[PDB]
Amino acid sequence: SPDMKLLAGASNWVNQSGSVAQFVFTPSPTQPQTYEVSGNYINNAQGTGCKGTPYPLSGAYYSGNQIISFSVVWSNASANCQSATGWTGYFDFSGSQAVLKTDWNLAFYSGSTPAIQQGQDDFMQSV
Amino acid sequence: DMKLLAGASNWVNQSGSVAQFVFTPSPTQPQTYEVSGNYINNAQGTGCKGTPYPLSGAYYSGNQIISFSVVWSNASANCQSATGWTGYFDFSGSQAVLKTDWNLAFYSGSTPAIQQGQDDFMQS
Repeated sequence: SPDMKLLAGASNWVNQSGSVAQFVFTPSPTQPQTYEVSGNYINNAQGTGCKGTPYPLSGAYYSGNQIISFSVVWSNASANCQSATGWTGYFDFSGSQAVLKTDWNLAFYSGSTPAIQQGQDDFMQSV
Repeated sequence: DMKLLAGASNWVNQSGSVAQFVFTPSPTQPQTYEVSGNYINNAQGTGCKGTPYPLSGAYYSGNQIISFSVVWSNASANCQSATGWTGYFDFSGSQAVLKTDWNLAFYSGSTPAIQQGQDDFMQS
């Protein structure tokens, strides 16, 4: 049932930086056990751009073993950081509080030089 | 960078995997497109090769940066896993190249794992 609670709602998840992802799931019309991920992400990581306002997220979720991959392009009405982040990982519902474990890639430019930075985010569910 | 949006092109990686991207303007994000289309996997040693899987993601047109994902579930095979690619199009050379880093989340029995790699796709 933690699994179906996720599918029915808009759930919130806070990572170690204080940033917050809100996820909504819609069944795929062609892929079984698969959901289109929508929702928004608020970046609260110090030392970064594009903080404090929601950015849409998009991606896909596999309900069979609760694996997700989602992305944000850092462009909205408030700020544009000319970049995108992709997260891929898995939910763990085995503890008393649910956790989403992810690896991420941030593609961006520094002047004319492109780069892709790697990192890891652990999100803990908000109630 | 315009050829890319035009409609349908094939982007082929070092193993012969093929990404077929479709773009539609984002409802709320400036200079951004929703990405859809299909991915045909051919990565050596991997499951779910040789059939189209839908992909989804987002593309930033200002400097041609993309992030997209595939869940490995369709009517032909289910590998109970998902891959996310993030990277940038380099239109320097006579050959355009999409340079990406990817993560694959999967289970081995009861143990979850996330594997990393890199894929370079060339426009066919």
